[PDB]
Amino acid sequence: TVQLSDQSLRQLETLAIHTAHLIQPHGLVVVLQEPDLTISQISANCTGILGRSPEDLLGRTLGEVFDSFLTAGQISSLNPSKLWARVMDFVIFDGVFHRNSDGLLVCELEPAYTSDNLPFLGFYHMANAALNRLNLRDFYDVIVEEVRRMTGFDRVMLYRFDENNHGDVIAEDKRDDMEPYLGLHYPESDIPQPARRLFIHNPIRVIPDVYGVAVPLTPAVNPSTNRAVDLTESILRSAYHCHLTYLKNMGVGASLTISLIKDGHLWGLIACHHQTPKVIPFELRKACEFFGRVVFSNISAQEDTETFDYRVQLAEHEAVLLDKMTTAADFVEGLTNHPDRLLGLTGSQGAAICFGEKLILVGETPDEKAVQYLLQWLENREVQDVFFTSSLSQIYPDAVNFKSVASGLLAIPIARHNFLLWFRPEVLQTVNWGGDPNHAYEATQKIELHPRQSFDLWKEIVRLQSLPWQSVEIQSALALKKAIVNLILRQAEEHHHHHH
Amino acid sequence: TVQLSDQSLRQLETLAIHTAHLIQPHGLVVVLQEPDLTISQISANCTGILGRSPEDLLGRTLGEVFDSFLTAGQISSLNPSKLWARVMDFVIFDGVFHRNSDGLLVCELEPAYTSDNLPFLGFYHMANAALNRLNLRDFYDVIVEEVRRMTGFDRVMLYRFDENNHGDVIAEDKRDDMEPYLGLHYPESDIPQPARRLFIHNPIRVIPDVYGVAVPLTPAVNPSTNRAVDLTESILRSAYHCHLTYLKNMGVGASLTISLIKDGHLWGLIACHHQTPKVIPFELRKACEFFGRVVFSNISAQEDTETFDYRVQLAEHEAVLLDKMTTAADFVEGLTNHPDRLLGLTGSQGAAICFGEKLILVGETPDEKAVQYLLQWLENREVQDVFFTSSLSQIYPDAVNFKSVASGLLAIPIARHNFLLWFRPEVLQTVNWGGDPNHAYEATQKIELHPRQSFDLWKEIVRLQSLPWQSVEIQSALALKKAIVNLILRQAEEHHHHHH
Ligand SMILES: *[C@H](C)[C@H]1/C(=C/c2[nH]c(/C=C3N=C(/C=C4\NC(=O)C(CC)=C4C)C(C)=C\3CCC(=O)O)c(CCC(=O)O)c2C)NC(=O)[C@@H]1C
Ligand SMILES: *[C@H](C)[C@H]1/C(=C/c2[nH]c(/C=C3N=C(/C=C4\NC(=O)C(CC)=C4C)C(C)=C\3CCC(=O)O)c(CCC(=O)O)c2C)NC(=O)[C@@H]1C
Repeated sequence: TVQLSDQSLRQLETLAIHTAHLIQPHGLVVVLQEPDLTISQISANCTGILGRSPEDLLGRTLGEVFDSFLTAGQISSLNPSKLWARVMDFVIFDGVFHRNSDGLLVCELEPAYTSDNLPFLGFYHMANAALNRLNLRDFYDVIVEEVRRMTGFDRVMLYRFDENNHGDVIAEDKRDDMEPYLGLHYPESDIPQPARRLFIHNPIRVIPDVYGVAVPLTPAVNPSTNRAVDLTESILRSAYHCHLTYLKNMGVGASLTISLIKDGHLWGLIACHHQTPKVIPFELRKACEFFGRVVFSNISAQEDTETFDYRVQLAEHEAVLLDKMTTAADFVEGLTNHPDRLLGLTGSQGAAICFGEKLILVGETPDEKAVQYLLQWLENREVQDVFFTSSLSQIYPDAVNFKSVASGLLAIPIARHNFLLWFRPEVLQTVNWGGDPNHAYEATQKIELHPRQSFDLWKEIVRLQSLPWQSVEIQSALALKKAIVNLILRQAEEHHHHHH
Repeated sequence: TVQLSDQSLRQLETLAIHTAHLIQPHGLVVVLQEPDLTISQISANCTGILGRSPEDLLGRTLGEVFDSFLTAGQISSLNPSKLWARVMDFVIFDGVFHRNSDGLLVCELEPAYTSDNLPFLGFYHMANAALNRLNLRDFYDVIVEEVRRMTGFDRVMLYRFDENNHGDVIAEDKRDDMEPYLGLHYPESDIPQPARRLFIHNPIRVIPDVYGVAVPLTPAVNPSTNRAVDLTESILRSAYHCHLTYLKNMGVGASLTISLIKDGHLWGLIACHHQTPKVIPFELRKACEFFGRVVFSNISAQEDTETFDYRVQLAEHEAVLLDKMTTAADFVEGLTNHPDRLLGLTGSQGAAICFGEKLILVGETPDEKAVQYLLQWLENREVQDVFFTSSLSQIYPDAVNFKSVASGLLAIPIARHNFLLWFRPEVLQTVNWGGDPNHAYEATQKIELHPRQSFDLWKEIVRLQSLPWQSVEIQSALALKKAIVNLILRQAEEHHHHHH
């Protein structure tokens, strides 16, 4: 169980979903050798929809298997383009070209339905009206609602990954008869690393039919490159079976997933579900993204500005401390006479200054002997860099007896034996999981992972834990350490004299 | 002259400013072998400031040449750190570590002045107040003013690269006695490609003394890697001499340059100049960037939203056309009865529909025979993709006689012989250059480039040229072509029947 859990986690992080050679059944995939546009490989479903199989096809080229009206960046202008064939029966595709990271042309023919197109005044009309009409919550809700408006989906949500790559549904529009996922929290193993890295490279993933059986590329390997073909940028690649199994027991027949990138990292996803299978054409997908992205630009801007705002809060405290410190006598005197500021510097409720032989406690701290034993623990463990923890109990067992006052500890050293300590109380935090995280998935045994069946609200109460240490707060704490080091250095050179 | 101009341009794009091995004189550079932190190479200026040269130093390690209070991502926590040495004389540095793209540790010791620090309430106090107190112009001016406030610089500007990588000073704060550069336009050769690619990787470049003579790394090559060391991420690397020569005749003794990135491309620069040499410490630099970046996040958001807004303008036109087209008889009938919409679709003043045997002109066009000869020119040149030009004169010489009505031409083909054309009139555009662009630089001859001496306003009048074709307008034009192709395809399958 514990061992099975362990390597099953290691199996998730390493999955090769991109080197899988199976395509969704509704559309055709071909990989083109050139200059010529010869068909080296093709999906097996061509038999059922074209009529000419990997007998008649393969190396007969795109030229005249299809009709229409090795290149380079011209692919962009070709995306999408109408390709059609007559086989007695008239099929019309919208083809989308791309080149792999390996550097070979894949063409993905989706059945085109749009001979007649669009809602009133385009896919954008209503959505733009809402965006202009203007807080972060407003942005969150506009995405999911106006995307659900454009699309016709049973459920549309905004899924935001946290610092541990878990995720939360932070916004949702849905039919009123469906049970809400708003505010549910999900394990990181649901969207494992290989799936997340895909969304840095592939901004859209659509699955019009979950129950559709994936057909294999023939041959499974590329004849030229001597490898499986990388379908990371692939529209028609079939999602890993486990994820399909995951969507089935959640009750989803179709999905559209658009990823949101901040500063080149996966911030989150616009996640769309349908109970029934559904056609989401290319132009619609591309529309939902362009909108999603514009609002996200504004989301990114806001959270950036809120981040800068908190940084200046802590910057005021620092300055007040740096001013009162230098100008007063012992720097320790300056720090202690302004508790409010010392505590605010890192968003904490208590602190301790251990310098030379004097030990000063400020605010809500553990009692002196307790902090003094902690300081010895800090010394015994040879802390040189910078130490913080949101749950001191679980690394310092004795800390359980003052978890009320110091479940959190930020500890910064100032040379040998000297420390600055900030303390934080236990704050009970309730997490609302989408299902029991103790069985986030299940492994059978030859390791075989299977997704969980229930996703019903499962309330956790997190204990023996403070608020988490934000990075701006730790940097602030080091800004003080550096200002203190500045003063020791100022003294040092005040006692230095030149030459003779 | 013309040949000299040509290869001198080719020399600029290929310069290896990053593989130069010369460092600025005020600070020390060392490259550390490890595990050990041995000094493999070091700047020659150590003699003049440490007292121990590449005799006493080299392989004596950072350990005890310096005092303080091969790693990995711990470099971040070490940046910056106080390093000091006593050599009878007490020097105090602020060291900043980084690892190359080649993967080796470079340590850059800047003389530390800040034993006593900061303005009131930190480097941010005033700047944050302005940002919250809230259009793009507002953002532009807040950057340059509040940066000039924080810094004490003689001139601070916002430099924005255009589509051709030329640039414009779009915002500026300066002493009132200095001649303004606001609104001046500069050649792309001033910030050549190698300099631009540097700012994707290195967000800050500071030169506290332009006149300071660069000292060489000894040895010039790294002994382990067998190459010159890549100083792209280097603080203390000396800017290429030509750029220093460029700053001298502009009258700049010191500069600080912070780059602004949108969606992973170089949008622009916060460019700071001082007439006199100036010390800009690390913490100040890092402050100016963090602020600059926060406001830029809001800039990026705004221009993104203005981009989306124009896209919806054109999206309305398209929809109106797609609606009136299909439902009416000949699609050409629908398009022609709504000239306003057809012209607005691509922001143009006239158009022509050439389909089958009928040729319809709309709005301000060249006369029929002229457009008909143009259509033959379009046919004779075998246009298959999509053709546009902001100056039709210079590719179609005869177009000079109707430059008043069609200096600009967007031309989209709909299968064989059929075209959609949009026309745009000559609009006189005046460019205000910072100096005569005809002598943007000068080459002597063994090619030796030298920067220009004058940067005084040089007014250009651009002729025979329309407004430039934006990408949203071209895509819009193709959205119509695709909707027309949809209708031909709809007919095609309306005449198709199944089986027997
Ligand atoms: C299989 C045993 C394990 C597993 C693997 C896995 N997951 C994915 C992909 C996704 N998971 C999500 C998750 C959600 N979307 C939601 O709307 C919600 C809550 C309502 C959740 C939790 C998403 C969005 C994706 C990808 C986007 C998409 O729809 O495709 C993959 C992807 C594989 C691929 O080939 O693309 C894999 C292999 N998931 C599990 O739960 C098991 C632990
Ligand atoms: C030399 C013959 C050619 C040349 C080379 C060159 N330029 C640069 C770097 C920069 N150029 C700019 C330009 C401006 N900054 C401004 O404020 C203004 C107007 C007021 C201009 C035009 C900038 C900002 C930089 C870099 C930033 C910095 O300050 O360092 C390089 C860089 C080399 C390096 O090693 O970093 C080189 C080689 N410039 C010319 O004009 C000649 C054509």
